[PDB]
Amino acid sequence: RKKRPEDFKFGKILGEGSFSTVVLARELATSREYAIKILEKRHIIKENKVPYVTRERDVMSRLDHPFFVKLYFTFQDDEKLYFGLSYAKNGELLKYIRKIGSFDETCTRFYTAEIVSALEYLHGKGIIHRDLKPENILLNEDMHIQITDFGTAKVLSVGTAQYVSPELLTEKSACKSSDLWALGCIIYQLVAGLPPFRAGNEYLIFQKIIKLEYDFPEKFFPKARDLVEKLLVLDATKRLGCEEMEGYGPLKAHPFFESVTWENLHQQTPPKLT
Ligand SMILES: COc1cc2ncc3c(N)nc(-c4cncc(OC[C@@H](N)Cc5ccccc5)c4)cc3c2cc1OC
Repeated sequence: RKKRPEDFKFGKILGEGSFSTVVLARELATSREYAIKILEKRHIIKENKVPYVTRERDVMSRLDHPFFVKLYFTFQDDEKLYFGLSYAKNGELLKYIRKIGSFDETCTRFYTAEIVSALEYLHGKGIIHRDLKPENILLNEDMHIQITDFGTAKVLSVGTAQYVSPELLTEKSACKSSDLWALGCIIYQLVAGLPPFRAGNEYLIFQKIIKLEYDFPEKFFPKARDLVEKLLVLDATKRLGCEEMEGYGPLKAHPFFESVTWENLHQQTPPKLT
């Protein structure tokens, strides 16, 4: 039952990283399209990434939720590892952010809610993403979210500069509140069109993060602003959603989510992005 590279018609490259390439592939026997993550074993071994790639596969195996990528199969030849993943026809969220400039209130609320429910599921399994951002949040043919990129994910017993939490720059310590921080950055970015902390280089961005140096544009939705101010908290113990703040209940009960039906989000028809 183990699939082979010969079982597929490989097509365009969807994405490229340091340790992997993601390529569109049509399975010949079924006509099914998969997004196959291809990883060179030699490069992984040379850079000591074996624990990372092992963990990534193990994390993805545990995922059984509509707002996350699914791992359908794995195989390998002499050179390469192949992970068969969900194909998300509409690509990254970042692409839509840049195309329409910024989301209105309805689209912000709906897509924020989908990320919240996804994180609720993820954190309830004791798994932490650690690199949450619009580039890693895909959209399927129905325009529902599909979170991907589990290469730096952590299972409990630095990600991208702009979405890095203060505690990560202090104690070098990562937990659930790091994801919730990144959530606050994403909400801001959906409403404003750009992430909250921006500077000339990485050092200057890190400076702004630890000082909490960011401004809301005047037109920012008041209830969205109020939510962002409760996620972008320097003390990781005081952020909405975290265990010390009594979890996801209070987060979901925030006035910004007033009209949200949380129980069936993935079967609701997504609002048009205009
Ligand atoms: C039509 O457009 C697209 C459709 C797609 N469908 C399914 C996907 C899937 N299951 N996983 C990934 C994915 C898997 N590992 C890591 C990832 O990191 C994204 C970035 N940090 C940079 C990057 C890319 C590739 C490898 C490593 C890092 C992404 C991407 C896609 C995907 C991407 C598409 O366009 C970009």
